[PDB]
Amino acid sequence: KLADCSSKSPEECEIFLVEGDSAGGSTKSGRDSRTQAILPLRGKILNVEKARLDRILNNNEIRQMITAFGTGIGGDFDLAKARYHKIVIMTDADVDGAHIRTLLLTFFYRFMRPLIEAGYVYIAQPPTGYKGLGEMNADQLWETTMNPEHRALLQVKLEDAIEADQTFEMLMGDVVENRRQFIEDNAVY
Amino acid sequence: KLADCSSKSPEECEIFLVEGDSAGGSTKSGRDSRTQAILPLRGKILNVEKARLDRILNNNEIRQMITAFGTGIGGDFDLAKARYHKIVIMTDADVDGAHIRTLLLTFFYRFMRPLIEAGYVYIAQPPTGYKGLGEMNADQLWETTMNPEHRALLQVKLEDAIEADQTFEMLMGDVVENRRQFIEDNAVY
Amino acid sequence: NERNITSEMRESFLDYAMSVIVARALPDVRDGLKPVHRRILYGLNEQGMTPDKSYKKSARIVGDVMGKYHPHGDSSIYEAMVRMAQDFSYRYPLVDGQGNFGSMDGDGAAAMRFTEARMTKITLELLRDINKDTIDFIDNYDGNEREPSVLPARFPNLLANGASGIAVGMATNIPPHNLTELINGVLSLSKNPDISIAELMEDIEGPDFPTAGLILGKSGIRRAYETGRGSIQMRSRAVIEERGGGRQRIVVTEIPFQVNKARMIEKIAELVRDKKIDGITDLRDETSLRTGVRVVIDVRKDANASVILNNLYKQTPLQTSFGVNMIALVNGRPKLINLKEALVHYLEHQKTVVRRRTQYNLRKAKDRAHILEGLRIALDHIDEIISTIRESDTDKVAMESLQQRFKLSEKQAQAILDMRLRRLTGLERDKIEAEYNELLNYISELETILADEEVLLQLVRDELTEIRDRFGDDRRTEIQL
Amino acid sequence: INERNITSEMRESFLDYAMSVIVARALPDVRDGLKPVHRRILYGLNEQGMTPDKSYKKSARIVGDVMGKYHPHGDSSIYEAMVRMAQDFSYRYPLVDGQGNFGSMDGDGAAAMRFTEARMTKITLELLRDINKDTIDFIDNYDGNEREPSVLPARFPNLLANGASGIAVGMATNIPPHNLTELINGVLSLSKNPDISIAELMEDIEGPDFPTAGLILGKSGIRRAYETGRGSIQMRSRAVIEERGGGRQRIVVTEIPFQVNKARMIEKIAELVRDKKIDGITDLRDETSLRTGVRVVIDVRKDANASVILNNLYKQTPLQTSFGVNMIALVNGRPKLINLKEALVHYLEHQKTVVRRRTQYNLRKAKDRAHILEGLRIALDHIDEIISTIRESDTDKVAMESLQQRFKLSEKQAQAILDMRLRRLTGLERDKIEAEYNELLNYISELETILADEEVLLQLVRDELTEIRDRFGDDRRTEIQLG
DNA sequence: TGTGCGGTGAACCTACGGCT
DNA sequence: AGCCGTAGGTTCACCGCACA
Ligand SMILES: O=c1ccc2ccc(F)c3c2n1C[C@H]3CN1CCC(NCc2cc3c(nn2)OCCO3)CC1
Ligand SMILES: [Mn+2]
Ligand SMILES: [Mn+2]
Repeated sequence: KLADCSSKSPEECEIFLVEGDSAGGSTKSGRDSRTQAILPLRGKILNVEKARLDRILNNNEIRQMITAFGTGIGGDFDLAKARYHKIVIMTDADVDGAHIRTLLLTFFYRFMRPLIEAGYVYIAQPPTGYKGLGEMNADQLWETTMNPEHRALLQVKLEDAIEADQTFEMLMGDVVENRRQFIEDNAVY
Repeated sequence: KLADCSSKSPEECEIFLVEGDSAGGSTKSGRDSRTQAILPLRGKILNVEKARLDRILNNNEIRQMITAFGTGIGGDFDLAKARYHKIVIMTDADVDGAHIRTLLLTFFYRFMRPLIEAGYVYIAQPPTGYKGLGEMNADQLWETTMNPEHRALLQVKLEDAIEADQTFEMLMGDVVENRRQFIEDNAVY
Repeated sequence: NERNITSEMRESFLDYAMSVIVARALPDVRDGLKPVHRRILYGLNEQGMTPDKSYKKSARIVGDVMGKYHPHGDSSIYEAMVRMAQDFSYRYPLVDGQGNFGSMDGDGAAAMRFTEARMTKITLELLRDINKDTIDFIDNYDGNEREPSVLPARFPNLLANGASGIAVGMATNIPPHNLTELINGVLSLSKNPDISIAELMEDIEGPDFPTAGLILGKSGIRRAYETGRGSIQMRSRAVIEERGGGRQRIVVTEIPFQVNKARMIEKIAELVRDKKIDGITDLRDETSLRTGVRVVIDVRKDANASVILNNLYKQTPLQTSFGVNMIALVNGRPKLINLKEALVHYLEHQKTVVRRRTQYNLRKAKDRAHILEGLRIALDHIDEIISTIRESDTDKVAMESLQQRFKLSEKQAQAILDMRLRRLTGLERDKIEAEYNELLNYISELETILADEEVLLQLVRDELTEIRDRFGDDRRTEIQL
Repeated sequence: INERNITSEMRESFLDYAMSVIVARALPDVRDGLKPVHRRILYGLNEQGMTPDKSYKKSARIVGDVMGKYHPHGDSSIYEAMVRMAQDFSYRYPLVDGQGNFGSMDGDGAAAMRFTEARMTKITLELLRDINKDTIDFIDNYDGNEREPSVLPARFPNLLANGASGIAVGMATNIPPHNLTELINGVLSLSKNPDISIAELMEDIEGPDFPTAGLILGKSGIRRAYETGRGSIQMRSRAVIEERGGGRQRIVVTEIPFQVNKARMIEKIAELVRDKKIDGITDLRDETSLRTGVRVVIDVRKDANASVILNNLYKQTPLQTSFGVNMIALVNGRPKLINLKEALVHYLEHQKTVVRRRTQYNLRKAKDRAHILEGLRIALDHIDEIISTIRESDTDKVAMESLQQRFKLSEKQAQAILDMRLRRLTGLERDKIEAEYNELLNYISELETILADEEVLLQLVRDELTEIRDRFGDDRRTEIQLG
């Protein structure tokens, strides 16, 4: 499933995570296969904050990402074995894409936390007004979102480890009420 | 995948063969579940004339038909073990449905020939003007094609074995020339 | 160029949470619809797929809805449309479908290329006068189309068909109701703003499921009507009968709402095999299109079939509870509403719709009258009218002369010029006059309605009463003490 | 209808399926070069005004209208068929304009139809040009609720230009694409010499021209194919040998053979190195980019002969693949094996028929218009009389009858006077009508002139063909090396 | 633990000719 | 061998909440 790049020097390599093959096509045609790797998934991924340890390790998409990064998870994590110095989350520019980002972020924080601390995780910024990346022409996706010259990548930074633990538990955790309260307090119509 | 009937008396029981679930849905809703079994297949079935035994015995649709009839194949074929006395081919009323009927008959002739000789194989006559059975309402399918009081079923007859052996070779066999010659000599444009 | 992980999580998840709440899983209190359902119905309306017309292709319907209004998966759109056509899911179906549309056994519908659909006669009541400026239109997802924000909904659809929705941080579960009871309830409310739940319950006895069946007690219904939350125990319609000689059987002809019949049966078989239940010698689904739902459960000779039945209620979905949780969008926001609140918001929506329609009919009537007054002047001085046009080199000069000489507006002058020669015949000249007089009475009739709030409210009552008589039916679900 | 003989059933069901595939699915028509699926697509795009000047229209809507009205088959067959016509690596002259993910040479499928949008290409307008001027025969659709075209005007030789490949029953077809400038020149020489030979035609049409460029080896295979309709043509990738540093060399491929999957070709090359069925290769990379273009790199080991490795690669991998020409196409609704001339002949006859039927249509339309104008002239000259005649009439029927007898008018002339608006009575309309009528008389004469002389009609086809050539004709892409 | 319903996402059979 | 391209067919991963 992973469409890897030419170079094997992680310092200059990057891996874009997309929603699927409809998006993956525009991505593969528009990239630089020398330094830009692409791993298309299959939509909404497993929520690690609600699922059991054994279920997570058996999940097909979860394994592909770990195999792609080559660092292992939890206690067996090793940053020196990282295959890419830039893991780029590039979901579709819609509400369901924003949700998938949170799902991936949740995954990176609970099993590959040091990857976020080292500044390896990035958030791509595709243009609004597109239902998906498969709706865009290869060139317009490259110039606006993937081209190192003109793209605005957002680096994920971890500030407070206490506030972060409370955020992921609140939004992605098994307790509904806390999540309902958050919505009530922050909702703007 | 088989949707069986209540009765276990094969003399009064019958099994309908349809192209898939879209056709199977209208069929299950309009049938008499006491004596009418339903086996939805998966579109175009393997042409046994061009395939070798290993390929045949491992095809899902072939296996389910064999399992459903309960007669066995070739030299092990036992007519006394049939679960239905009416095997009804009810493919869609289009040119591709006609082709699946030829592919089914081919299979029945090469592996369940005595089943035909006993007059156990029939041909349904759904009305034309429909792309598939799924396009018809359950009652319309029942009254015109499935209800024994009104339906017209075509019983398959074997006249000359020698000519039948040649016809199955010419049309379904691997030699394209004979098949091209047949088309030329009989095509009326 | 830098993004804090805590902020990203809070903003993106809120963005998604809000969207599902206000534009996906929760229905509006006014039309009782979700965005996908409203977009499907509107699509059928704009394409003129009315019940008098022939069945249109599901593929074209879904294809148009997706492109014009619903920027989502085609499978979601198609499956929502199919559900609206199922007489076991919708108390008052909204889609009239041709072909395979699924079963109570969980079988899906045939691929969209094979099926065809149109509106039911009742759906016309949801769309009635949607083009008479009754409801507010909004921009679609891309600025290229226009879509309704809500439907006229000339019958209380939210409570009639109910709704189920899983969102974020909340969910919804509203049961369907009998239309005759709802409208009667609405009529009482309009005559008494201070009516109580207890009194409204004299009209609305409780939920009415498309799959009939039984409800046990009035406590669960009362709790739900009062608070918006409550547990209602549903039960299958089951009888015990002889089958000879000395042996008995349990016959089921109605199952609980939303219960899969095939699934229910397997669950019974599982218990028999696992020896978790005693006395069952045979289990057959005799259901027929012709004979209706019929599930037969053979009992062992001399065993008490009444004891076996009671056990089936405890261990199988033969008895299932419906947990009411009435959350709907009120003024755009999710809210837990009681029976009265729901009826109040619907009544108030009906008043605005009828007033807006009257105001629209008035404006258009006046505009037409003005145009007719122009043509009437023209017919009275047709000779003079010709001479003015004949001596004019251009249309612009003709216009200006017509306005000048006959003291006409710009619109009146244009209408005379657009007038064809055939309009001059005996019968045609009489049509222009006949229409004008009818229109003056009409204008007067509409002004009488706007000048009195009580007359308007009475019209709302009379129009609701008309629908009750035509679409109202009998209660299906039995409520036992 | 109690019984059915198995043999009779097999023959009559099978021939029915086979006939349908042959005449209504897998084989292209010699006149417009299209299979029903594609013709129905282009027609659907035309009926909804999905022209190049208009914005892109949603793919799902396209597929859905085509499926419902003309093509009663699965949506995937329709979509994927539209997708192909939009690819510059599949169609020498694309017929569809696409926005979004529309596949790749690496075998990637297009994005789901909900994401993509499409429209007609400028060259497609030429296929549909004059379709609404009674140039081609329309027929009832599959259910009888719609009308569709049996063939398109095809103002350019589409069959040979874009070619085709189809697998039917009892037969198959494989027609390679060609250069439009070359094709039109051939058609021109043919229209000037019915006895023109194949060898003489090849002075214009040098051989196939693939959207993927590349090379062709020899002319014998090409000659055989044109002469008989069958032949084996050797396609070869464009590859060069260049230096990479330190006395080491590499092979660089910038163009591959038609219909060859790039990723799949590369994988087979990697398989040979891994299984040791070829030596001298140290690395294999695919450096293809939008900016760079197709670029496959094959690093050779220092001191190894790179030309030998290249030669082996041609023999052992699809880096050199043959195109088996088998030119079967529908001629009067029958499948027929045709040569280069016979293809050009049937196309030219289609063009002669289209342009003639067009001139005949314009002639009827003009005579009808001149007839109406005569009725309007009488009306305006005696307007007062006309107006009183209408006013004194109670119904429309009465007015029509009075107008016909009093003013010597036909039923159509009287009707057009009644449909006439009051603004048509202005002071300059009477002269405006007189001008149009005079122009029409002159125009009618010009059309009759053409239909009375076969040489003026044929020359007209030539001019319109030449016009297509100059506006859409391009340079040859595939290089033919000898030998 | 599994289900109801609008959402994100995608795969792999087969026929056919030629080479609570 | 499979693979070129129009055809017939369909299955299973995930989210979210509240009920037994
Ligand atoms: O990816 C996968 C992977 C596996 C798999 C298995 C079984 C299975 F069934 C399927 C699978 N899939 C996909 C799915 C098969 N698809 C094919 C195409 C079919 N098209 C619908 C459609 C769309 C339209 C339209 N009409 N009809 O017109 C209006 C706009 O768009 C929808 C089902
Ligand atoms: Mn997406
Ligand atoms: Mn079919």
